[PDB]
Parts: sequence; structure tokens; C-alpha cells
Amino acid sequence: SLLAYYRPTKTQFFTTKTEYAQILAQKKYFAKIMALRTCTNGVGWGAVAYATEKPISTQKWVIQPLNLISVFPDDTKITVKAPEDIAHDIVEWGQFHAGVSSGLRISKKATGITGSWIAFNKPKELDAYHGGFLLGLGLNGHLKNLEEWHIYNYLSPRNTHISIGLLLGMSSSMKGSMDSKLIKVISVHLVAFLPSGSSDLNIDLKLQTAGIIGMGMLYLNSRHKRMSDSIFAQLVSLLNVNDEMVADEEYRLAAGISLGLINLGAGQTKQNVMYEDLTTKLLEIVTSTYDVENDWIPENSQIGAVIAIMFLFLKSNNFGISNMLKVDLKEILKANINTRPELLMYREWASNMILWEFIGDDLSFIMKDVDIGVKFSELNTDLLPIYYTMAGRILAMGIRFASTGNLKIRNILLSLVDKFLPLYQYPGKQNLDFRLTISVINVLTNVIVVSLSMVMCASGDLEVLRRVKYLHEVASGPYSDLSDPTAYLEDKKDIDDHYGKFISTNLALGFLFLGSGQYALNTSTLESIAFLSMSVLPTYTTPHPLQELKHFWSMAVEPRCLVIKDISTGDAVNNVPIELVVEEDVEKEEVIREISTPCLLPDFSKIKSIRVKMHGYFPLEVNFTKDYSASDFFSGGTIIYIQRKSESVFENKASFRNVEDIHVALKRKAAESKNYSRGNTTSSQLVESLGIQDLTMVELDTLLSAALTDSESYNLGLLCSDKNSGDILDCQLELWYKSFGPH
Amino acid sequence: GINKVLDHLAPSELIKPVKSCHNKPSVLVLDDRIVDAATKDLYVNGFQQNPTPENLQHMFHQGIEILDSARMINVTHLALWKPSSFKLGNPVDFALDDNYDTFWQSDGGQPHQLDIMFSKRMDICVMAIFFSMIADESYAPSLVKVYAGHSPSDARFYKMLEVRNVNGWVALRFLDNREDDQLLKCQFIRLLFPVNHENGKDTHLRGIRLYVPSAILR
Repeated sequence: SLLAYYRPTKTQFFTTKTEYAQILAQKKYFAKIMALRTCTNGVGWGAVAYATEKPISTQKWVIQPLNLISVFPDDTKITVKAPEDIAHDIVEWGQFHAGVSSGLRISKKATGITGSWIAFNKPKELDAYHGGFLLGLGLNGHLKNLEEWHIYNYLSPRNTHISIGLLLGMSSSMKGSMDSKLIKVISVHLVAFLPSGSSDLNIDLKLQTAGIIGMGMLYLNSRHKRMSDSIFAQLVSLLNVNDEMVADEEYRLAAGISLGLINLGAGQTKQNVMYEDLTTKLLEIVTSTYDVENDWIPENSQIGAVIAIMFLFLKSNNFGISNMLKVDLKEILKANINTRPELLMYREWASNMILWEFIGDDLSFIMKDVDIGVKFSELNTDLLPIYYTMAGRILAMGIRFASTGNLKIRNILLSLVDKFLPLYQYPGKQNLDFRLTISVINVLTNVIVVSLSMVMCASGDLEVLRRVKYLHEVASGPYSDLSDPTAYLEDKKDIDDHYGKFISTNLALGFLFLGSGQYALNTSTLESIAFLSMSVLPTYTTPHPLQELKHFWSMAVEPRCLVIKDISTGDAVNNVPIELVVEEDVEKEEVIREISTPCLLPDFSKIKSIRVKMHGYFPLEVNFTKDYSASDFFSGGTIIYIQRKSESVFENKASFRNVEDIHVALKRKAAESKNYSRGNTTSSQLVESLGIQDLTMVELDTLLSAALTDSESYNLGLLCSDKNSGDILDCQLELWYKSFGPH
Repeated sequence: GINKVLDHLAPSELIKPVKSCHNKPSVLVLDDRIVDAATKDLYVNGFQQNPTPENLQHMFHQGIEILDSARMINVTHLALWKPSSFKLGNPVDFALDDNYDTFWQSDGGQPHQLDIMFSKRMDICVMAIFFSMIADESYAPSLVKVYAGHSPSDARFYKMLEVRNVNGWVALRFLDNREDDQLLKCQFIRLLFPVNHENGKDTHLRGIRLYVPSAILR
């Protein structure tokens, strides 16, 4: 109900005033704020419904348009209209996000989704919804080979959203095949990669950023030189829009992630010459200090270079590369410091991930080498780097323990969010030094809630949900309680701040309940962390660069839901205790973990044995040796079946080997009476009435009926003197009756 | 110790007194007809018919040397500049050439923007702008808003400037953001000129400068 979007949204307003006109203004402001929430619920809804609905092929898909209509407890509905109430671009950006979620809702294994099906589902009028739907299908891995017939039909209009959706989705479906017929499409789209001297063709900058990321992700694990060098030049070089030179931070960030992904896992070298040359070239970019700002190497390329040196040595444990990336707080706080401070959080997050063994789970790792060291404890710009220090370390902390679950990390994040929550969005003394610092606080508290949601993924935690609910609701900010274009820009900054504050809480909401809680993220395969890391990129500040990439954690999501089914009946049986053998995420020996039946077990590679025990079905315990892992065992399916035990009269011939505890016997009788409430009606009673329960006694009575030949006489004697059997005394006592009884 | 420093980085109950901000943007008065100690601090050339341009060119100089007379460091040429658009007649060099006769003119959309983005973290303390109400009434900047931030991403509103009558250098030192430091600490500064006097279209910029703190042989 909190996350639903295809309905009027419940609102609560402070309105700490009595004037009617003032109250209406705040309600309109809250309506505009809630309109932002509706636009940005696309990220949340995508994770809530991952592979829920299945396609019928013949059936036609439907996409619910954005409602963005707010409802107050007073039931005086206020309806937001574009572009009078909110920025015009926001409304169809939310439509595009909703379209991606709808497109992603289709399962990966679904068949029948060919190039004709999308054309069949075309709304005959291109819009943001279809562009998102086009992105979702390609993102899921359905656009493996899209026909060239309607590629031009989609791309003929210069609309950005549809072109963005096609380029990202189509590249994602193929994902590293290095096909020429598709790579040339982006090559035409990208203006700088187009041959030099050609007359400029009008291509939107966001489209190029869409083209460059799709193309780099087209070249995944290619390690491909004639493209990688061109990408490196693209990051350094300068662009052209509207016939005038321009430098974009968004494109350079898109270029940096593009280069890093193409050469992912290419840094574990002890090709090295060109890799070392590219490594030192990137380090020159990130470490160069310029007293005078050069035009063609601005600070905008710093983030792309860091995210490039991110992915090259991912999981490489190269201490030296981390050191020249890691920044020491003690030395920098003494100095004036240089470059954008936002580079620091990327740099430290870069160093921490290189050492993919030393990500500390304790607060000491977070708080390592941090001290205010100044009398002026008031919030001042001098102490921003430690905040960006904090954000980078915790983000690496959260991604490291992704979906694995824990308690110490959760408690530490709970303490951190509790401390930083009250300061959030507090424009008390309107001072820019204070205002810039608290903007970083907003960025920091967005990182903490995301990371806290990351580590506790798919758990449906209470307090984590409790906090993210808080950051979800109440706009707060300058309005409520706690020259025309200028006021437009002044309102534009605040409305954009609320949009960035909402995307983080929405993303946290979706990850708490991923795939209805039965799907979990992957951090085993090398590229999964790459997609996890890229999608978790904090771009919450204006202009929210590269936002459409938020719907890309989908490659890292999978089963790891385990359930039990019966064999003879073939139906599912649940609510049986399951004991698990784990490594406690550390080198410790083991801890027994008891869980219910429909529960998300930890990663298969860390599990050594699993056993099922419950009153009734006989136990089944399997231990995983080095030869076979749990992943290989569950490769055919994540479901293991169990055989039913039998309460047969024939089992208890004369004596009961069963203990027959009084409590379970009373429970069984009560259970049977419940069905009886909702007698010789059972065939077992019939065979009991026949008096032929004892199989052996009956047979020997028939055999002894008459003789007593020596061979058979010794046979019965052998059965009488059996080392182990059941009704031995009954057998002994029959033969005595036969031998010396009345006749 | 770990907890106490986190409290210093994150003062939860210590900071927020009442949470009762007015949230309105403060407006700075630039008029030169009233004499006050605070105005004299920000207005340098002194309060005064319209002077002829040669007096304007004259007074343009003493305002320069008076600002340069005090112990101060000029880093106007230590950053990259990118206006909204040129007019192919005069780049921002004629605005930063410290010459009244030459000036820079933009030509494009009504909300003209002037970008001052720095390479390194430099702490600016005094902001110097020269205006000419009578020499450039057609293109006089009537409405000025200065931003602040550490990057083009995080540019934020800093101060309000309404222009009624200023023929002279305007000194803009920053005290609101940091009362302890009495200076501004940002790497990204941008200026907007959304409207001119008497409903003008374009805007000049006669002078601009940036101030930061810190016999011979031939």
C-alpha cells in the first residue's frame, strides 16, 4: 500500500498555520511533492514484482498510466498537472521508469517473445511507457535478435526515451556477442565516434549517454583494444551540442563505467604493457593537480576515471593500486585539499573494493582514521571529506555483504541511521556552508539507508522498513514544519532535491521486498557485482545523472528460494523445520541454523550440509563434500522432494518398535478428530477385523496345518532361533502347540 | 571514543534548536544613496547629475587600486570561465582585462549564465563586480543571483542582488555561510542575469575580479 502507484496516494500534511490560503498552498506543495513520489515509484515497483506475472503471448499487455493524484485525510483531492505543478520532464521520466518495471515483470525463461510480439504490443503512438517497456524486455534478455524491419521504425522519431530504451535493452539482451550489425547502430548514434569533419547531426546528449553505456555493456569482457582506446579518448575528449563546445559530467561518467565494464576483470595481471599503460594513464587523470583549469581535462572526468580504475582491478587484492586510490584523512585535513570532494567517496569506495578480502564488518573499519580535530564543532564545509569518507566506506561495506544477511552490520547501520536521521533536511540557519554540508548529509543518509537495505535484502526486516518508511514520507525541507525565472529555478532546486531524496528510499523499499521476498541478489559471478555496483551508483544530487541505469540490478537477481514437495502425492508440504550448515560468513567452523520451509537459504557455495527432520516423513540429510556443491545439486531445481512414511498395520505385526510418545499420540488423535469432526470405515480396520495382521504367524499356521517333514521342521526351528525378528515368542508358542497340543 | 566522535560528526539532539526557519531568500540592498557602516564595507567607491564617462573611467581606476591597496591576493586568472553564449564581438577576456572601455557581451537566452569553475579548492573571501548604470543602462544587470557549490552538480543559491543605482565597484565579502572563517569555501561559482533594466535583453560586464587571502636591482 505504501509503495503502490496505480492508485491515489495517501498523504499527510503538517500545515502548522490557520490561514486558508496558506493551508491550500502547503497542500498544493505536498501534492507536487507526492507527484514526485509517484513518478519515482518505478524503481520500487520493479523490485517488488520481478518475475511475478507470466505472458500468454496471445494476450495483450497493458501498462497503467501514472496517476500522481494525491489524497489527503480531509479527502479534498488535489490533482497535479504538468507542466504547471511539476517539471515537465519529470512526469514522463516516471512513465519511462514505470514502463521499464512493466517490461521487466516478464520472466527470463518465458518463450514466444519474438520481434513480432513487441510490434504487436506497440501502442501505435510512441511514448515513454513503450520506451520503458522496450527497455524492460531487452533488459530481461529477450531482444536477442531483433529484426531490422522495425528498429528503424522505433528509431525514426527523435524521441529520446524510446531510443534510450531500445539501445540499453537491445545491448543487454545480447550482452557481449560483439555483433557488427548492432555495434554500428551506436557508432552512428555517437557523434564523437562518427568520422571527423562530418556535419553535425542533432542527437540529444542523454541519448549519447544511453548509446555509450549500451555499447560498452555490449562489449562486456571483450578486453577489446580498438574500442577500449577509443573509449579512453572519449572520456578525455570534448563534445559538441548545438554547434558549441560542451563538457558533460554525465557523459564522462557514462564513458568511465563503459570502459571499466568492457575490460572488467582485466587487471589481475601479475597485454599487460597496454593494460599497464592504460592503468597509469587513468592514474594520471585521477591524481593530476592543476593550478590552472585546463579546458579538455576538467574535473568532470575524475568520476569516470575512478569508476574505470574501479572495474579494471575488481576483486584483485592489489594493495598498491588501492593505496594510490585510498586517501588518508589525517594528511588531507591538514591541507586545503583539492578537486571536487565528491571524488573522495568514489576514490575510497574504489580502494575498499580492490581489496575484496578486508572489508571490515565492524564500526572501526567505518570510523578508521576520522576525527573532527577542531574547536568549531558547528557544521562547516571543512568536514565534508569525512562524510564522503563515511559514504564510500559503508557503500563498499554494504555491497560486500549483499543479500547474505547479518546482525552486527545491521545494528551498526541502525545506530548510524538513528544518529543521522534527525539532522536530515534541516535548513535551520540558511547558510550555504551549512547548506552544502547538510546537502552532503542528505546524500550520506541516502547512502546509509540504501546500504542498510542492501545487506538485509529480501528479508522483510522490520526496523529497516521502519526507517525507510520515515525517509519515504514527509517532504520536510524549507516548507511545512520541522524575476519569474529565478523563483522557477529556486523552486527547481528544491523539487529536484526531493526527487533525489525519493529515489533512494524507493530503491531501499524495493530491495527489502525483492521478487515478493523469494529472490535474492548475486555476488558470486564476477560480472554480477559489476551490475550490482553500477546500479547502486549514488547520483542523488542534481541533475540526477544517468538515472535510467537504476533499473539494472536485475541481472544479479535469482532464486535461492527453497521449498519441500511430496513425491507420492506430488504436492508441496511446508512449515517443516530445516537445519542448515553454514560458515557464518567467516572462517569459523559451523553454526546450526533452524529455519521454516519457505525461507531463503544462504549462498550455495558456503553450505556444507542440509537436513530435514519432522514428525512423520522420515528424515533426509545430505552432506556436500568438495566433489559436489549445493549449487550443482540444486542446478536441476531449487526444490527437493521427500517420501512419505507409512502408518501401516503390517508394520506393527506384534510388537511396536516405535516409542509412541504420549504427547505426539494425543496430538495425532486430536488431528484425526479435527478431520472427523469436519468407526470401522478404513480398510486397515477391515484387515484388523479379519485378524490377519500378523503376516508370519498366519503363514506358519497354514504351513503347519495337516506331517512335519524334517527339512521344514528344521526350517521352522531356524525361524524360531532367529538372531533378530519380531513375533518370535508367537512363533515359538505355535510350534509348541502344533507339536504337543491337542489333536 | 568511537561513539563520541560519531556524535561530533553527527550531533543529533545538540544542533536543532527549534526548527523555525523563515526559508525566504534574503535580499541584499545595493543602493548608494544611504550612508551606513555596513554599506561602506560592501560599497567602496563612495556615495555621491550623472558623471561623464571619463569620470567613470577615472573612478574605475581608483576603485581598482583601492581594492588592490589592501593586503589581498587576486586569482581571477586562476580558474576556467564559460559564459552562457558569446556574441563573436567580445569574449570574457574584455570583462577580466581590468579595462572600463572594453567589456564582454553575451547574446542568447534571457537567463544569461556566467560560469566560474575552479581547478583546485580555493577559499574566496571578497567578490568584486563593477557596474555602470549610466554607461550601459540598456544592458545594465538589474537582477543578480550568485550560486555556490563544489561542482556543477551541487550548485546552490547563495545570495540576492537587486540593482537600482550603482555606478561603481561592488565589494561582496561573505559572512553568512561561515561566521568563523568570514569567507566562502567552494570550487564552483555561477552567476545568472535573468533580466535587465527597463526590460533589457542582453547584458555587459565591465569589470570582474576574485580576491582570496593567504630597493630592487635590474
